[PDB]
Amino acid sequence: EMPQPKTFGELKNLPLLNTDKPVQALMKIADELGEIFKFEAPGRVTRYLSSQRLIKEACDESRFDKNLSQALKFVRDFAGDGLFTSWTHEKNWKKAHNILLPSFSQQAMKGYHAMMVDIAVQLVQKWERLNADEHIEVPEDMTRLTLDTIGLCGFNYRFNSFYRDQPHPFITSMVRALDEAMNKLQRANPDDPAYDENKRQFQEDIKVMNDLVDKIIADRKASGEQSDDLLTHMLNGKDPETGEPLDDENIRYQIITFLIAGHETTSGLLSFALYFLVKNPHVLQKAAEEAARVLVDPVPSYKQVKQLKYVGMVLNEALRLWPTAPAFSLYAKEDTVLGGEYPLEKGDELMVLIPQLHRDKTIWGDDVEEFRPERFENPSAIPQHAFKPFGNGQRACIGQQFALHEATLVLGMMLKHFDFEDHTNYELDIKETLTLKPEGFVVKAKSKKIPL
Amino acid sequence: EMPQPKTFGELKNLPLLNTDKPVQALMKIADELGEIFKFEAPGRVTRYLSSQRLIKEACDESRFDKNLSQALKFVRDFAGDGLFTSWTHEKNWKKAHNILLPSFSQQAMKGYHAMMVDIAVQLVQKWERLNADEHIEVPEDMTRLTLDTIGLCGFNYRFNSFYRDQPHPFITSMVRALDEAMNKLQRANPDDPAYDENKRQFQEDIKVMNDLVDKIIADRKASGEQSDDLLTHMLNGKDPETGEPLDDENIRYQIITFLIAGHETTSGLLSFALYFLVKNPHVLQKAAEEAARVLVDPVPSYKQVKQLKYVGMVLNEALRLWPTAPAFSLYAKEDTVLGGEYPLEKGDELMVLIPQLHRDKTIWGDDVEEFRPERFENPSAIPQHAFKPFGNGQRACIGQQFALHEATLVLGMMLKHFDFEDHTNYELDIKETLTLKPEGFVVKAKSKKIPL
Amino acid sequence: PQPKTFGELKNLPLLNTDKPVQALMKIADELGEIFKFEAPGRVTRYLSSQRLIKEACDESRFDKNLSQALKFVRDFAGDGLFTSWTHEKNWKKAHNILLPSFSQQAMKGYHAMMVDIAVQLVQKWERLNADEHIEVPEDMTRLTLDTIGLCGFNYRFNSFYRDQPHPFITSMVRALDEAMNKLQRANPDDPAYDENKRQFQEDIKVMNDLVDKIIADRKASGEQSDDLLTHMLNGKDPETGEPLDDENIRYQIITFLIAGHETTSGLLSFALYFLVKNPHVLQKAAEEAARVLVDPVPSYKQVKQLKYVGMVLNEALRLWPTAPAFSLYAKEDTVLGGEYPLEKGDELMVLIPQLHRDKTIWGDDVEEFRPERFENPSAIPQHAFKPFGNGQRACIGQQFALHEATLVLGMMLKHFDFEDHTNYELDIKETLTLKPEGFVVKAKSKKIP
Amino acid sequence: MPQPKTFGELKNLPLLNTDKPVQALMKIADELGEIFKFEAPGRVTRYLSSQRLIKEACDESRFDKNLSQALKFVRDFAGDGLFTSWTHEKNWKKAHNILLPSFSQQAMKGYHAMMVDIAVQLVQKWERLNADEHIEVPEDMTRLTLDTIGLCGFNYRFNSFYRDQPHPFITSMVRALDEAMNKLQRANPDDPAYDENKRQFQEDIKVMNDLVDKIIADRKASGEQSDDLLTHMLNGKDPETGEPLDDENIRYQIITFLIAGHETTSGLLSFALYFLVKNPHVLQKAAEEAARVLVDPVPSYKQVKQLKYVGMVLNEALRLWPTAPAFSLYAKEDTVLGGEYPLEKGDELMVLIPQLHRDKTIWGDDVEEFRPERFENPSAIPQHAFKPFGNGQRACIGQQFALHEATLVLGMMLKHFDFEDHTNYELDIKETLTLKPEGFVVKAKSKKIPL
Ligand code: MNH
Ligand code: MNH
Ligand code: MNH
Ligand code: MNH
Repeated sequence: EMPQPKTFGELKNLPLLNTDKPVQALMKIADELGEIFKFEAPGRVTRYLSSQRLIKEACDESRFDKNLSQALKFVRDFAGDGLFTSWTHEKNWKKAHNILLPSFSQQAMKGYHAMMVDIAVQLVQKWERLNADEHIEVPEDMTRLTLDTIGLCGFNYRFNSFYRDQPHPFITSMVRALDEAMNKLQRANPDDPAYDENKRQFQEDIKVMNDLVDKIIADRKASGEQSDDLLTHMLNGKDPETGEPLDDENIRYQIITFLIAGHETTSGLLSFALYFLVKNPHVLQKAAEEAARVLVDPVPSYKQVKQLKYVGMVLNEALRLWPTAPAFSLYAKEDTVLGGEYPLEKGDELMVLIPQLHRDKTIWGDDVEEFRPERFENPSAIPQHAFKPFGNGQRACIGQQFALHEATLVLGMMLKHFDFEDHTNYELDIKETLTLKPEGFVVKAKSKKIPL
Repeated sequence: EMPQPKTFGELKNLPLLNTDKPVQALMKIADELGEIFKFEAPGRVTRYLSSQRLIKEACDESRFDKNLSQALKFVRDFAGDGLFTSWTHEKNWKKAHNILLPSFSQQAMKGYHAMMVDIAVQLVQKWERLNADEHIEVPEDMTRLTLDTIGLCGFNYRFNSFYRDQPHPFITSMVRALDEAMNKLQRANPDDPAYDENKRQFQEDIKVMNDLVDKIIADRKASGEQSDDLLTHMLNGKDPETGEPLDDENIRYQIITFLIAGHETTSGLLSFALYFLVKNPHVLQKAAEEAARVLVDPVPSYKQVKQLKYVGMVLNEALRLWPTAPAFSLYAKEDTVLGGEYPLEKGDELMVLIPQLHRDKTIWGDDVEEFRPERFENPSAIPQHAFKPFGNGQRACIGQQFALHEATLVLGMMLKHFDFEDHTNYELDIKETLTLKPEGFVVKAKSKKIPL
Repeated sequence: PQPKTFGELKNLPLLNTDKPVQALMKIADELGEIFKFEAPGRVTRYLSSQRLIKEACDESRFDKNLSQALKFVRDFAGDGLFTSWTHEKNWKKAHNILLPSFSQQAMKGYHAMMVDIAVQLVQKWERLNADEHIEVPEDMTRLTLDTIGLCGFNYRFNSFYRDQPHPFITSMVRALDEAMNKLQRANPDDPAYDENKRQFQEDIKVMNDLVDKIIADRKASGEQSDDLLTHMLNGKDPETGEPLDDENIRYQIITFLIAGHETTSGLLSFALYFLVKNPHVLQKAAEEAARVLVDPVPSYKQVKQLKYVGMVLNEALRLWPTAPAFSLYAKEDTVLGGEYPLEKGDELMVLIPQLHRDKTIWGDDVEEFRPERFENPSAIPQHAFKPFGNGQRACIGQQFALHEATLVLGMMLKHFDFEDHTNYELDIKETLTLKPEGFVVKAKSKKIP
Repeated sequence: MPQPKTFGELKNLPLLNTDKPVQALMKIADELGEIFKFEAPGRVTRYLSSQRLIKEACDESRFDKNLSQALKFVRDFAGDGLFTSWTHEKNWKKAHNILLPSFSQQAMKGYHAMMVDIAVQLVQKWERLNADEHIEVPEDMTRLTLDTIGLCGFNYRFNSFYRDQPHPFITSMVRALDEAMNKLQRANPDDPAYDENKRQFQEDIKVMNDLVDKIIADRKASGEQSDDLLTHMLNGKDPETGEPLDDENIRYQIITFLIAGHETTSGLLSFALYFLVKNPHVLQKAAEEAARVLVDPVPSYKQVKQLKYVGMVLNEALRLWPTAPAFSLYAKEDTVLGGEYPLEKGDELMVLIPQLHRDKTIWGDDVEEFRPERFENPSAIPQHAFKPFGNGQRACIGQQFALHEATLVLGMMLKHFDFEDHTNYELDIKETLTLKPEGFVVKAKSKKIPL
């Protein structure tokens, strides 16, 4: 027995998620019913933890294990058995994990950084070419940056998203697919032909995505191959344990997975970091100073971008306030007892609200809402289990260091070359396409005319 | 004692079966473990056999009988009392064997061949009517051909599967059900919330298959009948021993088993044979000559298939390297010692790795991986029980001559009417749905301008 | 004479239905021979009476006018023969180039590829289960689209190998549906229509892309096929002395693809409907196909010899045309009908379906269908039967559409009987062209070659 | 006086009805001869095809610039800009004396640094292509040329490479030019057959004018310490009048320069590259010269001026296919032209540049072969023989502006790429008042040289 929102007859607790912002509404519900409230759609039942005292127990890997949320299962139609959408028990998870983790080591990050240059630059000089009347769309440009970055770094493919003014075809099809997956949780009945058009769209969109994967495999095969991208490790790499590589199906699924998960979250992070820095003009200066004093060169090396640090505080704080991956699901291997008086049968599903967890007064204090980059000056103070926006344990985000290195590079370059002034009095708008992203975020940045 | 693979505690070997390719994992395991290796899962034990000298004893009709594999047991729900899934100490198996065996014969093959041509003509016309730029998905189009062949010949129903862009609903549902069979074997815990979703799906898919069979009986019921056919021999066919016709409820099961087992195996065989013919030019040239000399008339005759010698040799060699039916299971009918080294209590289950059996270097020479049809120039020279791709004894594929007849006829016409080009130097990737088929195998086939 | 006016939006709200042309039919039966359909920013007059229509088509003072629908179609059809004025340079030029391709001898040239596609359709209907029923409009679009692809551009769409509609058809119906939806929109600058534009552009690219595919397929092949494409690429108009530039030819490929599949599929669908509804009428068509064509595959001469089916097709066009209307404008200022002055540039809309239902010229039983009514074509006065347009602007692919209809229909009727088990109630789906919706029939073969 | 076939009451206007008026007139010039008379309803024009007869046409004493019918239709949006201005117009002398000096070869050095930036974008877009992709040469050259002229002269960045489709200005301008050319081939414009064009046409002007609004607002708002064509216009007091230009004429000049200064130049680059790829030895010589002369990552002005053979190839491409298809003049009083042809006052005189180079009397025979060796020494070419940039004071003011970037950009390309004519392109030419090869595509594999 647990508090739960009102039950609508045979439809149960499902129809409360009937809005464009389902994840954002679950926070408002959690503040009411408490740290956990049971949620019950037809058949499926979940529980949403909002306080660390219980989330820490859910995160013990011997007790509980990552579960695919009702949304991630719908994602499986194009993501397949990739790292994000594969069960930990499917041999593909551990196989691909051990195969692809070497690509995110410290030594491979140095090789990726020079490729990150191309696209961070490729954003900076785009903004240097803009005239005084034009405002710049931060989410739309951050998505371009991040997608180009993951393409060129991990798959040696240039999306050239800055050379198109409207989103890349892959981006439109992907947002359609994620929007559809979020809308499928909605549908009391997805079986009715009333959504048949959606199905026709899904395959269609997937086509585009799949087609792009073809372009990434077709070129490298015929390409002059002198690079060790993530793609070479997918095609030619072998698993230490299995002893055998990935099958074609899972290779394509991993390519799709990394495109989506490598650009969406990171672009949302850059957009939120800006929103809070542009909203608070008094946080910029130090950071700016930092870049200017930390970057002796206009184009930096991995030692220089590793030497900059305060950007880490600024950026980490955006995820603490608004993580671009809002939640993850877990399940119970055995009939353990959670948080004291909570007992769970085998396979009971558990969701955790990363934003609401991070929005806990006991650990972070009463002033949770405040955007404070101060908190992260020390890594040691916060308990490990309280704050984690990249997942938990072995199922934590595999490309965390990649994401953060890219984000600091881009954000610090922005603050180094430009002066940002909020000229739109933006009201907060958080679009949910399986992920959290500021919607309509528009700012303009007067250049600092700093040469290369 | 008996070697065995790595057991993770309670679940023992069972967690190994999760991979997309279980049979290939077992082949890898057999390469290291040896002739035979034990394989114990919670609640089930089976010993996998890879050396021919053990296979010859396991195959003896007076030594070991057929046992239902763990996956075949789950297959029963749609297939059931059909011979492939029926027991040997089963009533319906004996009745159906005695009365459906006469439906396969020289006279029978003659009955089916004229109608086979039609479907093969649909295939040839589709590939002839493709534009120059287009390419052919061999396994997909082979399943397309095989369904229509078996349907039109043995059930007087045209699936019209060639007129469909996507796979037939029967194909989708059948593949998905086989998915659950395999994936629930590999499953540790039988009950869990999540599986219910799966469970739902598998009620759905099955129904489609059921629904489809309802047409064959209904269609023939309404339309004209009394034209010697498998479906006739099921409706009006009578048991010589008991003077009894088949149970209608059991006739439908027969239809399921035949539809399923008549395409997947033959289509996988055709795809594999075309693949191996593509990797070696000379082995094609010889067969392209054979098809021309043996088949002069535009439509192949019932005699002209038997006149083709090299086509059958190519098919048998391709079936040797990758037998489309990967394994069969057998239980001991009385207490025996296998090989004189391993004692087995009666009823113990042994699985047989057919592809690993064909790779035994002692019998097939020390170049087993080499694909040369010439091995089957004198098929009499092959040792006894060394080559059993279709099965063993009474329990082995009543329509194996139909398998060979359709596959030889089709492949003869394919090599006659077309020129095959490989644009990707395809990386061999084997997708397993309890049956082996190449995945991603695409070639182009230029026209040779031959009539009808 | 004018229908009801709503605000400054004039009578535009009256066309805000699924089937605008049907509403117009009601309105001229209500308001008489002619009526002015005023709209915000565009004014035209709909004409339904043979007495005025026959006068309207004389090219002395009349020239073809692009209707609003054709103006919107110009975004993808462009400068092609269908969406260009007679004054426009590419109409005269490319029409002189492509007109030799529609000669009866050239028609013989098309006959063979047409027979390939027709036998493909007859096959799909010969592989029919007893359970299966055919969707006539959906399969007929396949027949006509593959026919034009193969015969005019030597490109096999393989539409019959697709139970789902071809990507070209999906994108094209979205674009044409948008052309129809842009008429009823009160204001086009609304931001809520921005999405509608994207898919529209999306819909266009598909079409364009497929067009480009054809040009690639032709470039690398044995160059031995005489069709529309070889003519457009290399042909030269004697007076102009020049071939078509690269940008025009793409518009011509799009133009012909659309105009060859949609209107023709409509004709054969409606003709099958009418044959189904009247058993005797249909008996004669099957019987004439049997007597006149003995060969397994029709000969060109045998297609031309068929005349009952020609009556059936012309009479189906009479009751229901597939091109619903054509628009003309006054070359110079003139007066029509004696009671109406018309300044230069005032445009008229000749409504083909009501024109065919003029009681004076065709008798009172205009609603009643009978191919026997076309037993003497010269007996019928001039411009009584104008479903193909006026003068030079009349359909350049008249004989191609008629040859396909006659040939294919003869094959269908000779090969088996047709049975409307569904007793389908005629619902005409309007997408710039008149096409029935949901018309499904079962035809059990006569087992002949 | 030789005339082509008068089809009917419409004089011989149906002769230009084909979309390629210049190509048809060029065939007609081969057949009819050195001069032929072409008359439309209400106007008569003379098309000259011979250098000896054009020689008298060149003299300013008897002939001065007259706006052609096409240019007169262009004037609607172009206004009294330098291109569509009369010589006997108060704004021509003003804007000429004020803007003639801005194209100085010494003023070119200030342009160079911004002129290489847009070329950096071109080379980058090509370098950053994936192997499966190809370059639309004219479509990308138009982006380069538009950004080049806009940035160098008006300090405005169109960012044409950042838009996958052509710029809004480009589409509206192409429709305006196509419209002005279309109005040429009309017996009577009054009828409402293409009165619809009149809304569309006017619509286009808005866009262009509206875009020009932005170019006035970005210069005033932000600080503008930039010397350029627009800065010269903004202040720009004429010495003769003693008075600056008014904003009636300022916007007209901005529009005039944008259109006339990217269209023709992108056409030139495309033509020259097509010729280079069709002729491998000429290419190889020019590409190796580009390697020798350009030793810096960012080229230097002196290096662009040093390239003689790149300019020679550009001049040969211009000679064969001049981007400006024709220029027209008017006569002073009565004079005898050629000795066989007399003319009254104000008689129209339109020079057909492409056919001028085709006549044997100068370049000898083999006029159609692309041989960039005809410009070895500039002096041996007869003076008055080669006039692709106009005549006299009505010669192109941008001759200095066009060639520099043309030598620069082209040079840069030859330095960083190897070009392959995979399509084996069959030549097709489009003339929206300016000649450019339509649909010409190549693949460009990089030389991996840094910038
Ligand atoms: C912003 C940055 C960012 C955030 C907030 C982020 C958040 C997450 C969260 C939360 C999870 C756990 C999901 C779950 O249901 O348990 C997760 C898993 C994952 N993430 Mn990421 N992630 C990236 C950047 C981020 N990830 C980037 C960049 C990549 C690609 C290079 C990436 C690739 C993954 C993959 C792959 C997984 C799945 C890992 C696994 O299951 O083994 N990521
Ligand atoms: C390639 C072609 C092909 C292969 C490799 C093939 C493989 C097999 C194998 C192996 C067995 C025995 C399984 C076991 O556990 O002992 C078997 C039995 C069977 N097969 Mn088939 N089989 C076909 C073609 C093949 N079969 C075709 C074609 C049909 C139908 C027309 C068919 C119908 C059967 C039936 C029915 C059985 C059951 C025989 C029995 O149990 O009495 N088939
Ligand atoms: C049913 C068959 C059928 C009908 C009713 C039909 C109706 C018309 C009508 C009506 C017009 C012109 C009326 C106007 O003034 O705008 C017209 C013009 C045209 N049609 Mn067709 N048309 C076809 C079949 C038909 N067309 C077929 C088939 C093709 C292609 C092969 C085709 C290609 C055209 C073209 C092209 C034009 C424009 C030619 C021109 O006006 O110069 N077609
Ligand atoms: C190669 C490229 C190129 C060619 C072949 C070219 C050709 C011409 C020709 C011919 C004329 C004369 C037209 C006539 O009717 O008299 C002319 C006039 C002109 N052109 Mn430019 N021109 C440019 C590049 C060219 N122009 C560029 C670049 C600019 C702008 C920077 C430019 C700006 C003009 C202007 C302005 C005029 C009008 C000068 C005048 O008559 O006052 N130009």
